[PDB]
Amino acid sequence: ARKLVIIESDLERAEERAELSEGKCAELEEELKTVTNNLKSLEAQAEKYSQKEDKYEEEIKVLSDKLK
Amino acid sequence: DEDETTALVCDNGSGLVKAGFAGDDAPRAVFPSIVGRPRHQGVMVGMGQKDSYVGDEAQSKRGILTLKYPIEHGIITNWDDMEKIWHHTFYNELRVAPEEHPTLLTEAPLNPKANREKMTQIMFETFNVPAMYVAIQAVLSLYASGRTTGIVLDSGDGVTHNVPIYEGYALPHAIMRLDLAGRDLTDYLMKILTERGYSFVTTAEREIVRDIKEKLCYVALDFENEMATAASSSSLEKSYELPDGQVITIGNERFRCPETLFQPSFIGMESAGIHETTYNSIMKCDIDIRKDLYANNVMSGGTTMYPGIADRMQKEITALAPSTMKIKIIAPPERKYSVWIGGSILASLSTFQQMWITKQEYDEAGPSIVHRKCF
Amino acid sequence: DEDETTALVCDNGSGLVKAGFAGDDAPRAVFPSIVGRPRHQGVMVGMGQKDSYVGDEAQSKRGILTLKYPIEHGIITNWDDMEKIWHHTFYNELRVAPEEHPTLLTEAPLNPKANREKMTQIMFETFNVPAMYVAIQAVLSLYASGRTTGIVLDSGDGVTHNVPIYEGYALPHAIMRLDLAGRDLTDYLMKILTERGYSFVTTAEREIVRDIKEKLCYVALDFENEMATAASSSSLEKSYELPDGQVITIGNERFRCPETLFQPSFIGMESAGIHETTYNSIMKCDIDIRKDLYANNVMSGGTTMYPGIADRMQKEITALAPSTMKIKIIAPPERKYSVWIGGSILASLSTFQQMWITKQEYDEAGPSIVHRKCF
Amino acid sequence: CFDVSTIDDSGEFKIIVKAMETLGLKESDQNSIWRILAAILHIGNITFAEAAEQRTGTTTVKVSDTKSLAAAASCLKTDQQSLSIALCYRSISTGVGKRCEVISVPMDCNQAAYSR
Ligand SMILES: Nc1ncnc2c1ncn2[C@@H]1O[C@H](COP(=O)(O)OP(=O)(O)O)[C@@H](O)[C@H]1O
Ligand SMILES: Nc1ncnc2c1ncn2[C@@H]1O[C@H](COP(=O)(O)OP(=O)(O)O)[C@@H](O)[C@H]1O
Ligand SMILES: [Ca+2]
Ligand SMILES: [Ca+2]
Repeated sequence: ARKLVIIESDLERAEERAELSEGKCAELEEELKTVTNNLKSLEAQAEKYSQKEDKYEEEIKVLSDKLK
Repeated sequence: DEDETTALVCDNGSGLVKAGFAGDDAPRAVFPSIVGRPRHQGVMVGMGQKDSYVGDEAQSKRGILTLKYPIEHGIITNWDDMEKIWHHTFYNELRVAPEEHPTLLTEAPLNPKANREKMTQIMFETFNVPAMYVAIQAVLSLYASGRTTGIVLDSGDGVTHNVPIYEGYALPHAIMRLDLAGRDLTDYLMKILTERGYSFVTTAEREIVRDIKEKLCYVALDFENEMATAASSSSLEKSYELPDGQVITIGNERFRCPETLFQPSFIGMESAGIHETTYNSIMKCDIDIRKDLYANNVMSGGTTMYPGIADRMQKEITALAPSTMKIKIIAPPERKYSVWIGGSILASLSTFQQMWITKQEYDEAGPSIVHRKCF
Repeated sequence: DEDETTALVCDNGSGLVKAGFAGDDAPRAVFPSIVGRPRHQGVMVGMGQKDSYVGDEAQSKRGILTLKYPIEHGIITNWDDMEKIWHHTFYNELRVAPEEHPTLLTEAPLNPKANREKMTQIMFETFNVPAMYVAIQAVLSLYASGRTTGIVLDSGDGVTHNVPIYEGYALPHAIMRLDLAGRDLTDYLMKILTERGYSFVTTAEREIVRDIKEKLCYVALDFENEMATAASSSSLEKSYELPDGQVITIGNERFRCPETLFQPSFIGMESAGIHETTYNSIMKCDIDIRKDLYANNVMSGGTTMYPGIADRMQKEITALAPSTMKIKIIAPPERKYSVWIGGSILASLSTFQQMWITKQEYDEAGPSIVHRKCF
Repeated sequence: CFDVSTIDDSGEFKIIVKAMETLGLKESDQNSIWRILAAILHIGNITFAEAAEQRTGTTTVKVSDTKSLAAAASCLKTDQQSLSIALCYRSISTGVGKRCEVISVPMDCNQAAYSR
């Protein structure tokens, strides 16, 4: 009877940490997808900003020559 | 065994006394703390009554014993009886003289200064004890694992103690003393049983409650859901045919009394559940001390063997408290003797000399010698 | 490695110590400068407390440590602790004896003459150091590029230094010493957080501020325009769930504290922004020296890694100053170890013999031998 | 380590056996002695895979490969279950008699290996 309680308790303890872990893991997995999308989005914008400021570097240069 | 004085090991409480031989690991003789009179007249000549009856002698035959409780949290109604209670332990069973071996005792935190001296007076003056000491309950349960950073909660029949002793002891208040353990649980059940008619009146059957309690009674996980379960007669109605002769179906009575632990409102006090007092001892200390406290919480005391005592802690602690570290409570399986395990150590330590009291040391600094120097 | 005495490389500050093996390029062991007591009572027997805790040992477990700061700009409240701080570095990690290899240290400009001798006394008298030296922070960060004409601004946790060291050192005043770096930033935030309710009181969590700071906090480009941006909750509200368990949305708190750098008026002083002090060091020197100074401005110190620290300089310097040369500030990417890079050099130089101090040289000219001959 | 470069037990074995029978240790007495090691070798196999069973408290010691712990008690011919429940777990009650052993005390691997 006592052995049953010991194991029965372990079941409640195992079930508790399982549903809690899976619950947060699922939430985390879904969050990663959102963060990953944001990473891809920000990276894309950074690429557009990088190629733009570079275009100004060659633009400000040619204008400096014409001014001289 | 023979060579070297060899010191004994003891741990007296306000309900159950723990004492054995010397150099042992666990208590060898655990007699109950009871001493009453024969309100009745003993047969008066079928022995000159006296002996209020004690030890396995009294517990075996309560019937005709008006069990008189001498030690009630702090105040000892009478010391005269305690003298003949200790005259039984060392001799009748251990068969060894204290006028030969040292002695170790436990200290109930925040106990009147006059008491620690009254006891020592009995030893030094009469039982001639050149060497002894009185250590602090919880701290002993500590030094017996493998780390110097854990919070301890030690209690049994005396009073509850929330002692966050890990790296050191005593700073602002942190520690707590609550008169609500063992004897308090035995006293509360009889009051609540009166609702069903059952009324264990005298103090003799009062003990039977405690005996029956530690066999089936358990703690409510959630009183709300368990109340609706009462409709069924399987998990509730429990069988326990009185050794006398009358079954007591302790169904909703088992998980009713323990609720008082989490709800001290049922015993006329403002004290919150044991999970609030946990915060009360954590919020006081530094900020960068918490993350590791949750990772280690020592729970000592045989009182913490009630089914449904540990699993509840994880539910209430994780609620109103920081939740990004490892919440972990160390509840030693046999946590009742955790103090006894640590006791056998102090009695064998050599550094102990730096702490203990010598015969002459008691006369030089007077009676206060003990708690006037140590803590 | 084996042949030739082989000298070590070190760089002690008032917040973080940088030290490694010998003949290296970068620090191998960078332990924090902390040493407190157990205000609490250690377990007192669960080790004879002492060790205020230090190194990764103390930083790992702040909780029960009353972090006592020994070195506060110039004055060392107590030297006794410093002795056992250096007894850990050379041995516990490096596993090499200073009674065998030379030693190199850094010099905090304008430090009491009595201090430079007190330190050397610890080496020559006890740690037997026949050869050592103490060089000047900024000048080391210099000799490591490819020109003999640049102005340097070196600082970290100690005090700010605007040293226009390029062709030579010391003439009228130019150089500046300002007690406003590292530790000052960590102390100011907690005061300003009180406006929102957050109050990191004790000195333990005070360090947590510094830890959190170097992960998200940044400097305001223009506090005026950024204030109106507060209306939005995207660039402001930053996420940082306390490892304990309570999020702190550091939005307008990130770019608020750094404003003090440019506005010392918020810390009770008449000192102007770091772009005025720049003029203060340029206007003093000759007239035909400026055009090339603007073309090269060295900015060393890991403190200059806060996002929005370099781009602001071009805005304020070009304002109230000559504007017909090449305004250019060299802010080394990893400019924290710029001193360590130069340190490994001096320790390997042979001309160093013309500068360093020999065992006998300390006794012939007395203790003042060091700063009585060199500069 | 297993094989030693200097020692050749395959040949040295004949020197020990010559000492076994010569004195007075017949194979009967030998087997008897080996029955002790035979058990120990059946008990020795009892290894553990750090069992983090306890949700929080203290990591217990689990033995999935029970045949090693079973063979351990087979030689002793004792209850495989009770044995593990009465050794790895400490127990005491007491009251003039001599206690009823059953209560459980799972402990860390170090103490478990220590007791082993
Ligand atoms: N197996 C058990 N399960 C639950 N409670 C128990 C068990 N054995 C003893 N107790 C209880 O433990 C308490 C005595 O514990 P103890 O540590 O001796 O207390 P104290 O030292 O405060 O006198 C009593 O309330 C008793 O009913
Ligand atoms: N990655 C980082 N970004 C910004 N600040 C940093 C970074 N790493 C360290 N710091 C900061 O640099 C300072 C320590 O720099 P350091 O050069 O060691 O100073 P000091 O020598 O004056 O003690 C601390 O204020 C710390 O928070
Ligand atoms: Ca107690
Ligand atoms: Ca510095």
